[PDB]
Amino acid sequence: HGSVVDPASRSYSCWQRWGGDFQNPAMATQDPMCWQAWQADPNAMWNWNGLFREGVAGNHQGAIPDGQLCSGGRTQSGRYNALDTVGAWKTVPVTNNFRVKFFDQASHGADYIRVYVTKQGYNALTSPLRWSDLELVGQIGNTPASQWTREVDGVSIQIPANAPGRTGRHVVYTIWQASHLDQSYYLCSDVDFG
Ligand SMILES: [Cu+2]
Repeated sequence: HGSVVDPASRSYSCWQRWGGDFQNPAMATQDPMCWQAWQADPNAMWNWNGLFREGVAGNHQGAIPDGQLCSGGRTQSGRYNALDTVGAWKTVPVTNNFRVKFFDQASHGADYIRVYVTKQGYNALTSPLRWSDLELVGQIGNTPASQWTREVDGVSIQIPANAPGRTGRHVVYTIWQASHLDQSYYLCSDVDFG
């Protein structure tokens, strides 16, 4: 149980920034994407740590149709479906060589963590996220929990990523295959390469 916390994933970002004031009506204009998410199902944010499928057997693209990447293929009876909405999700700034910080509360380890970034030309404001929009730009292999960095209430690890040629708004897609079970997590993070 965990997520990409920097650059924060869509659910982690909406939880971190609005969890303390999640019924603030100002959200409808200040952050329309978090507003539609909180209105559709607040548990997508309260359960930010649980965006997983089970039994995928490594066939991530088979299990996750285009336009459903950010909800993990509408996993868990649609809890995270509002993360698939197209629009002006809040970004954080990154550089072309950047680091993805993954936080795991449960110390499951990883069989692998893969980091993809959208290709220049993809428009996150207008277009559903497709597998063909993504390029693999960072990856770690089998990494038992004993090798992750100690945190309060879990462990973390940084995955280097290099996305040459990107400028402006993009999406990072991180796939964590946990080691305790065939359980896989699917994290979209909105970023701006400057
Ligand atoms: Cu877990």
